[PDB]
Formats: sequence, structure tokens, C-alpha cells
Amino acid sequence: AKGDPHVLLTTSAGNIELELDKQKAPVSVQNFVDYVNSGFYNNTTFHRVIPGFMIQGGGFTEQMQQKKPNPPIKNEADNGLRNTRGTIAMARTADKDSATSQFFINVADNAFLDHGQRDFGYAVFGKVVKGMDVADKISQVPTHDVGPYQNVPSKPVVILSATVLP
Repeated sequence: AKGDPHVLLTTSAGNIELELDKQKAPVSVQNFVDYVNSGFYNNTTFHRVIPGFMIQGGGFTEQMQQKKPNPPIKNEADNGLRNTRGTIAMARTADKDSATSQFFINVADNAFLDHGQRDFGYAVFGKVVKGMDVADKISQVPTHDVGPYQNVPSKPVVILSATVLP
């Protein structure tokens, strides 16, 4: 949510500004900023976009090659932050402590993703402060299947740069 560092994602579809919650999600925020500061997210894509749900990125190139990330981090989904529209959270696999570089932006209120009695859920670590219209736009682009992935934009939506703002 409202934490401290701001990050600008400049995409081929427009700009999205993030505010990261360093107080509630210290490990997730540090992890994310290290990826941005190292240039990791430059030329990755939003490889999975689902209208009325979310858009996910930070892992693959245009050619759907997967970049090699750093080691996985502990899940901070029990920090009280919820997966409401306009928040950013960490994607992961089956194990709760499996998140690496991939993140998603909620374009709707997705409470079934929240930490709860049935599942540990997905860690929220910031919010979109500018450019939700862009996030909406990206979620609505034509998609198709590539390899084992569905909902891949037919025309790649590229993160051309990601930078921590002063």
C-alpha cells in the first residue's frame, strides 16, 4: 500500500506508477526494488492478461523466454494487506514461499486471493498510484496460447523500462 519507494513502469501501452509498502512488506519490497535497480524487468512482458481479473508480468521476454531470477522469498501475505483493485502482489507456485520476480496487478477486487483460513494467499506489497487506466487497457488486449501458457498478448506488452523515482 502506502509505504515509501515509488517505481515507474514504462510500457509499450503507457505508464504505471507504483507506491510500495515498505512497512508492511519489507522482504517483498526489497526483492522488487533489487530487480528494478538491476535492470531485470527491462524488456520483460505482461505475459498473462485476464479482463476482470489481473495482469501478470516480470518473468518472460517477448519471445516468451524465461529470465533466470534470484532465489525465492518468504510469503508476506499475512501482513493484512488485501488484493483489491489497484494493488500489486507477488505471483508464485504451489508452495507459499516460492515467489521470485513475477508480480500481478489486480484490476478487480480479488478477495479469493487473500490470506485466509483456506489458503495462505498472495502477498500484496504496494498499490498503483497512477495509470490504472493503462492497467485496464492492458488487460483487454487480444491474446492467444503460446506453449503451455494461455492469455498471452498477441502483440507483446513490453516493460521498456522500470525505474525507482527520486
